[PDB]
Amino acid sequence: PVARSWVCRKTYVTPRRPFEKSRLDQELKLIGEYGLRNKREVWRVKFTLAKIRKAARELLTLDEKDPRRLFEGNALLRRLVRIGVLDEGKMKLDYILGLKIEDFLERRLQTQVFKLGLAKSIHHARVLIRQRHIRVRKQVVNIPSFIVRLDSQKHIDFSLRSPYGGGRPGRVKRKNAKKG
Amino acid sequence: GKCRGLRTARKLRSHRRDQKWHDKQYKKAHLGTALKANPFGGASHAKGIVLEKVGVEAKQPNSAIRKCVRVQLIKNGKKITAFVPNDGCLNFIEENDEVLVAGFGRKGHAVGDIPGVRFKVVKVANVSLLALYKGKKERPR
Amino acid sequence: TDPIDDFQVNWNTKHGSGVTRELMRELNGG
Amino acid sequence: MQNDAGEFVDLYVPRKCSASNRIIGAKDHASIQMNVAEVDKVTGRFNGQFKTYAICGAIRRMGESDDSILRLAKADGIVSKN
Amino acid sequence: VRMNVLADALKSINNAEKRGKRQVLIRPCSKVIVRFLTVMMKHGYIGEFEIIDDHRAGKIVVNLTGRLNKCGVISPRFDVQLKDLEKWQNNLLPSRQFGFIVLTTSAGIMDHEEARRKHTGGKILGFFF
Amino acid sequence: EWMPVTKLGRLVKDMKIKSLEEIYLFSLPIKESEIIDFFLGASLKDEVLKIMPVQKQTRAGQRTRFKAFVAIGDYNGHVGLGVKCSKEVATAIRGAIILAKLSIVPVRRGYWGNKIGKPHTVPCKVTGRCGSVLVRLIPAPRGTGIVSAPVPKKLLMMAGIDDCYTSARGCTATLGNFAKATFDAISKTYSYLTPDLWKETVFTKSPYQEFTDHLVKT
Amino acid sequence: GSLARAGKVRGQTPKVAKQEKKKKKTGRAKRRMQYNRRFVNVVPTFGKKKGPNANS
RNA sequence: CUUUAAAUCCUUUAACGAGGAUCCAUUGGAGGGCAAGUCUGGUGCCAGCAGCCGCGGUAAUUCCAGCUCCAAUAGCGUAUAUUAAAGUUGCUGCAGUUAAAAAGCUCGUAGUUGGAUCU
Repeated sequence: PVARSWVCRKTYVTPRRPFEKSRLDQELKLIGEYGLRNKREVWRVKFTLAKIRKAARELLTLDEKDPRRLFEGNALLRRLVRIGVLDEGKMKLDYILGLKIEDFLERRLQTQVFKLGLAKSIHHARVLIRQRHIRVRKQVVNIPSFIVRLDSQKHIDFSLRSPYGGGRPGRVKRKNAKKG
Repeated sequence: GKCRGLRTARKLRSHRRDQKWHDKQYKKAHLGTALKANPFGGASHAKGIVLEKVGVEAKQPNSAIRKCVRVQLIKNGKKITAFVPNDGCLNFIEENDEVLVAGFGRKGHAVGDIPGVRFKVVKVANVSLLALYKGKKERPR
Repeated sequence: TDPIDDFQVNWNTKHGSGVTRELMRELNGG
Repeated sequence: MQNDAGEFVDLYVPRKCSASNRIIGAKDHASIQMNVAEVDKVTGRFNGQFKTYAICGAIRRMGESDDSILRLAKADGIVSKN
Repeated sequence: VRMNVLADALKSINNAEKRGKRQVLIRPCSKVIVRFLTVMMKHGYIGEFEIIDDHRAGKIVVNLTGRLNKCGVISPRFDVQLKDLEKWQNNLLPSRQFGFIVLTTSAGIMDHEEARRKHTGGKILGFFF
Repeated sequence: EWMPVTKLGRLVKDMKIKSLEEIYLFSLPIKESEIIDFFLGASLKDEVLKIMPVQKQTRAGQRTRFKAFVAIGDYNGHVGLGVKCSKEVATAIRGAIILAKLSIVPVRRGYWGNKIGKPHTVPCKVTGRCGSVLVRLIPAPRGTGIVSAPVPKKLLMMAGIDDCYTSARGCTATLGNFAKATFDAISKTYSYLTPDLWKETVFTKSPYQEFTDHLVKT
Repeated sequence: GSLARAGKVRGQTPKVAKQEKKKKKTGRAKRRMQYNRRFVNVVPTFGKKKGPNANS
């Protein structure tokens, strides 16, 4: 007996066919266009979208006045609208099945700091996030996979201690100034 | 045809259970004769002592000498023949030294043009054959 | 070298699979 | 044919056999669409009108196109009762 | 010998409709056959039918309008709950847009949609589409 | 330049047939691939499914021909499959493209569930058969994609099916029978009588009757 | 049938030293380079759709 | 500093810390299945590769290497058990003329299944 917990799950699934040329092309397109590190990030987003589709499909089989369908579908649609993936006017379970993987990849903190103009590119965005140059609201966020919420979208700054934000120019600038 | 009655569950279940024994893989797994006959005895790997170096002739369409070793397993004292996979790797094996042998990849079936050989050497003298082949390690002295 | 020609000649040889792959590359994709 | 917004979403609406009420396929090249001329009530001449009958290839193959066209013409007033 | 007169009736209707015939004869008639036929007809799948009354067991002459793809029986009459109805629909019906599964429930013989409306289950008699 | 040989070709060349659906409605045979080139020639994409060598033994050696299986179709409801055997691979492919154009059939698309938007899947479950290969197409929810083997997937994507479940039985290793069976299953979509197709059919003048004098003066 | 020749070809293969080359990019940069090579560069293409390691 | 029973680890602060940023990514592959070289050198049915088909008997697209390429990536290969693939155990849902298969033929208890009909 221990006071520990052993709850853990995988956040991705590897594809059944390892060398499907079309799938390789689409996954590489996504990686390059969103500045991802590997295929596992694509598969992670694919898996969360797939589980959302599974939940929506399970709920759509139910009666339209089932309290469980109403409650859980409303919760799922609310969670989708809150993260900015689903439009607030498209608040029906059938619009969940129309969602695409690029809708979730557009809400990443990396994509958002590239779109907001804080970075010259998407790879610059990733290296800027991992280097503690970006804060969300008041909190410094280190994780490029941080899914930015709609209310949190408008507060993404350069952090109050970064050379690009507040003061204290970095180690290289200080060394250069000292050397002359 | 087959029976379709609401009270045929015993008939269907029993017929399926009897007919599953004509499945070769099911019978091999559930009869217990194959596990008894298996030199590894259900293990994935086994450690053994090299008795001699034996050269195995490749089957008729091909032509080569497959450099194998006869080994005696420590667990049960059974004598098997194990392929030494890569080239020059028979020079890494001496006589009367301990080798780790695994299956050859067909779950107890011979692989390729190597008759009656279903095992391959993985380690020799507690050093992997891959490390010795690539020069990453040397056999102990 | 035209892969259609290479497939026509060498499809039944040791390089039949390779010429088939090259022919399929040329036939569809551009 | 239709969706929730009400518009018709099919590419086209295929014909149905006038005898069997089965869809006539795009590649049913044995199916026919025969027009039988209407005849003026008093002079017995072609008045420019006709009645159309589509018969599928299967019905023609089983030999029943003749009786089916006869039945349709009789039910259409073209062929005299009795 | 013949069991399941409804199976015979449904197979006869299916075989006649596949030959493109306008009427089909069904013998023997029964209450279950008449109710299944009424369910088929209320959805426009067969048309009018006549019950010939002989003093032993009636016959039915069913007018066929060629809108029927398959009418079939499900033997045995598995008990179906309201949860299992979706799985049965997926198994049997060609689409979620059309096709019906006929059940015998304590509220009568009805299609699966009507059984969902009355919140009842029962035993599966057959299907038609 | 195209010189039509058939009545249908002459009617099509002179802009008397306004759509390919008018040809399908009357189920007229299309004996000229230039008709399809006229109607859809900007959106059709042909894919060589396979080149398969076939050998006939003779007095001295095997005479070898090459059979091209080619799938064609715009991705919006039209698809065809053509097989041509010839001495040279290039002419076999040319003939197979011609034959796939000639065999283009319409594809009926439906909805899995609620009917919002354009049709995305097969209207119902449809089975096609060719030489012990049975291919079953099942409606799928929107966004599923084609859950199938690569060979039927090519033809289903070319037919404008966005999402569909697939079952297959038999020797699907024979690519020709697999492709022909899925083409049959696709072409059976418009032959299936669904209750929305119960409305009585309003008969129209056939192209040969409507534009008769045009052909008479020719 | 003798074990005298057991490392023949590997023993008699002339030894060639590996050449020194700059390090390969790793992680996101390697994927960026692959994406750029396959979807932003078109000059290597000539219409034949040749492979990426073609030698003829 | 903080943490903690006391520590450690995270977190926080300061100092030093990157150019071949040498502060160097690997594991398996490149005939097909299956993504990616009938490029070069060696070997010459040998050595070996090869899950399978197959490769090697003097241009080896397959072995041993160099180069190049691709697959996943702080991971990747191998053995074995097992699941899906297997509608190759089939209740859903398989077969049984000729591919494996219907008892030589009847009777027959259990088992299974049983015609219409009562508002």
